[PDB]
Amino acid sequence: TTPLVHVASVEKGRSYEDFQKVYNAIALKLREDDEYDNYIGYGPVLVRLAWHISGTWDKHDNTGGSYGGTYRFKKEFNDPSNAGLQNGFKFLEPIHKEFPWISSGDLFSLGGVTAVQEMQGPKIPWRCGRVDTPEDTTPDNGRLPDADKDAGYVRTFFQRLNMNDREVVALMGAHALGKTHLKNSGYEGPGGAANNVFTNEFYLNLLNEDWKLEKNDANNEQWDSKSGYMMLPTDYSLIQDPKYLSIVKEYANDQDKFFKDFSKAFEKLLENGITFPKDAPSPFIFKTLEEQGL
Amino acid sequence: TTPLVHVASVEKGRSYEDFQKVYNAIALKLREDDEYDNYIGYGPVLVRLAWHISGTWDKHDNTGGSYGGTYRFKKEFNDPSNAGLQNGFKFLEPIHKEFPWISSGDLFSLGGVTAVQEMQGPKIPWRCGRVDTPEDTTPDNGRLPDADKDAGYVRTFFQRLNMNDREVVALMGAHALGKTHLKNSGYEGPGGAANNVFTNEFYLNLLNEDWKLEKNDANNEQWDSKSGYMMLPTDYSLIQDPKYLSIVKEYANDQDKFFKDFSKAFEKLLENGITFPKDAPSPFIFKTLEEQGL
Amino acid sequence: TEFKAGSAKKGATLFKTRCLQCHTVEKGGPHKVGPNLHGIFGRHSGQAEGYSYTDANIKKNVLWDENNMSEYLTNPKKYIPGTKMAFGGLKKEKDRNDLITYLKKACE
Amino acid sequence: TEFKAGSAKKGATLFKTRCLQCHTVEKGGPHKVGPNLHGIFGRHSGQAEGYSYTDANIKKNVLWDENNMSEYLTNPKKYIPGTKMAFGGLKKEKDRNDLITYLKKACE
Ligand code: HEC
Ligand code: HEC
Ligand code: HEC
Ligand code: HEC
Repeated sequence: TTPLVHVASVEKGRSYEDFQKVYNAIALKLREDDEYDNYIGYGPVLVRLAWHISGTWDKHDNTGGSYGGTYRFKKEFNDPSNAGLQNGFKFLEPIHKEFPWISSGDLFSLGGVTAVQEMQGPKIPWRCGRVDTPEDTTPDNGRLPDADKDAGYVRTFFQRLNMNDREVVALMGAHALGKTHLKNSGYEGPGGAANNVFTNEFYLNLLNEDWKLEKNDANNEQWDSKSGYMMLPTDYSLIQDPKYLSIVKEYANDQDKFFKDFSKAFEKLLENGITFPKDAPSPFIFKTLEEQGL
Repeated sequence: TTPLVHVASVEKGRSYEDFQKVYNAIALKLREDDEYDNYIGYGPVLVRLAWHISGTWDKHDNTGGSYGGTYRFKKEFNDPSNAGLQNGFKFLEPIHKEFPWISSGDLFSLGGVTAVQEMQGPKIPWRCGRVDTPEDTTPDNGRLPDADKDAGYVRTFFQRLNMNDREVVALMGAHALGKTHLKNSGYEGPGGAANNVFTNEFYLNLLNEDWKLEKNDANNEQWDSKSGYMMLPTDYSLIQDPKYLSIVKEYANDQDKFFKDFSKAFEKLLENGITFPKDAPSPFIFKTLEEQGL
Repeated sequence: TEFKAGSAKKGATLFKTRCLQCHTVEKGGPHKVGPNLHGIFGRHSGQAEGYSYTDANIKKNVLWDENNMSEYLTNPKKYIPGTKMAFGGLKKEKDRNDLITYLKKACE
Repeated sequence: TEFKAGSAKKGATLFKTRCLQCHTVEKGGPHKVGPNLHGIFGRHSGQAEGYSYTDANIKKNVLWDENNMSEYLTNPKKYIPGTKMAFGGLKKEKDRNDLITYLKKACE
């Protein structure tokens, strides 16, 4: 009977300018509450939030993904590995009250796109049409990756997301942003010196810094450097696997290459599990607050 | 040979969207620094700024106006009449630093334009092309009106600005904004309850509130109310003049009429002395932050 | 609680600037341009005796939610189109944080 | 100046969070990603000894003062094309006022 089909249906009478305003609402609030997490901002946690809801997708049965926008219910926002994402949720709620018409799925995914652009990252094409589904469509626990693992688990996990080595290494560039919170995931510290700015520093720090495997106060093991940075085991595995290493080395030299690859891979991640109609409008490219004079 | 001719020359390779971005910068800083003058904002001081520099115009020899515009250099900055307008200049200079291409005159008037709209006033068409001018042509002091005077003085003064009875009553409506500062003008108090939002309260309070002639701490006589409001003698002279009285009560009952009359009048004011070539683009109508989702 | 509390002192300085000219928080206090706000929480829109609200205010008729009444101060036009209250609106959460806290206690 | 003075206690709070990871303000202090900021005011752009800047910092060549510093911190990549420093920028005036005030004393 085939896996279920999710068709993208645009909100009634809504067009580009309407979604550009939602962008501006999120892009303003980022500049507005800048005190979050010791002045890191809500930027990184919104990128993870877009990744977390889209990381529930299973290509085999087409279950999960950003379509349903079912991230709101007791089952999936109370998990162990989503800890700290409630802050990203509370962030988008006053904005959703402003635009009650927009779907939860489109709001979350856009919130990820908005954050990356306003952090001076690459332009990420964004499509609408995600439809909110009843609570019976909510996925189960454990469809998101464990941080303590090797390169094999990483490659294996992302196959379920239909992501290849090229796309997964690009996507990991986002771990240069924000930090790990011991109170949340059981790991502590940032990955580099620029948390709120989108850069290729992730790949640079990975092979440039000297890493030592130590124990944090949660008794978990992470790779720490003298500069005070940190790397998850799944992150350090990218220079462990020779195939992953060459791509790490490449993004370190070419940031522009990294930006273009990330943009496609991130959009694909956000668009996984959606069937776009032929009459659907071309992907929106949103204007940053910097281009609007702000 | 005749009065001087001020030709509006558009800044090199600049269009509407460029000036829209300058608008946004000002409007955002209106949004941002709201603590000024006990949370009145920089709105009233910016529209008085655009007025004070456009009020230096003399139709007879075509001296002054916003073409220069007459603010930007030293001597007349220190007039007894412009005290308090230094805060307006301090406001617009960081905006001029990220937009060095725009002329000082176009910046001052756009400040007035932006301030009105963001205060929920009418749309004011604004036209660029004002060109910077040497210090040798720098209109003197005493070319601006005095607050202690009667209706006849006002009608006579505004004839020099090419303004008639209907045009001056509309312009006077802007005195519903902000207040008088005893330290500055020798007068104290606001004209109504709403200082930072554009309304017809000026006209309503004029013929409704009970006014008393009272001496302030500067030994200047002003018309004070029981609600703690005030009117300049020049303002109160509008109901002291029967022909002015008719237009005052009109704007009181019809706010839309006043909004449209002020738009023409205020647009005419900053445009006084400017000769626009036929190739000059149609007057810009800028979008508010609220319209852009900002 | 869906909305977090703020300071009562800074909200007081914000109340005596952007509010007190139009408003009084005292019990049985007089309306000025706007109505007296005493007992505002636990009461719907426009039931205060003696003040004339344009029907638009008596129209919506919603209890002041913490949580709504604070979304009022966002843009005092949108929420109730056609209202007579002239105000720029509070675009900063920290402003309504301090204000709505002060607007609780003084409203006793 | 047209650029006022704010709390140096709040400016340090901004510096510890938004600066200290790349910089140090103490005399003879260590460089990290960015050059040491001690005595930055009244000095030239990019003249800190021993470390490699980009071509931009020299070919801009501005004396660092309380004005252009503020201009540089609002949009680091707008003011000087080609700069290494990756920073979101301080979009709030009081934030720039407080930080530079702290920088004023710290780099003495
Ligand atoms: C802080 C700056 C303010 C707060 C908090 C409130 N106001 Fe006002 N107010 C004014 C008028 C003319 C009205 C009538 C409303 C109408 O007719 O639609 C009001 C009403 C309110 C209300 C609602 C009361 C109701 O029964 O619906 C609230 C909650 C309120 N005000 C709180 C007058 C003014 C005013 C004059 C210029 C200002 C600056 C403010 N109000 C500001 C505040
Ligand atoms: C991370 C990387 C940062 C951050 C978060 C900040 N700065 Fe500092 N900075 C950094 C680099 C790599 C450079 C060199 C850029 C170049 O060579 O063109 C700088 C430079 C400066 C300067 C210029 C003075 C000098 O070259 O010595 C200043 C004044 C400066 N940086 C200040 C500054 C402040 C106040 C910051 C936080 C508010 C800040 N930077 C952040 C590296 C980084
Ligand atoms: C495209 C983006 C993206 C992808 C893909 C991604 N992450 Fe992250 N993740 C982030 C960002 C950004 C943060 C920082 C969020 C913050 O600081 O609030 C983060 C944070 C985390 C944290 C720590 C959160 C905390 O508060 O401590 C863990 C654990 C984590 N991610 C696990 C993973 C694992 C395991 C993978 C893959 C094997 C993965 N993520 C893939 C973007 C991503
Ligand atoms: C179109 C706009 C406009 C016109 C025309 C105008 N004013 Fe005003 N002026 C303002 C505004 C707005 C303020 C309030 C400034 C503030 O609150 O910072 C102001 C302030 C003043 C003040 C007090 C300044 C202070 O800081 O105390 C005086 C005196 C004054 N104007 C004189 C006049 C006189 C006299 C006339 C005409 C006979 C006039 N202005 C016409 C807009 C205008």
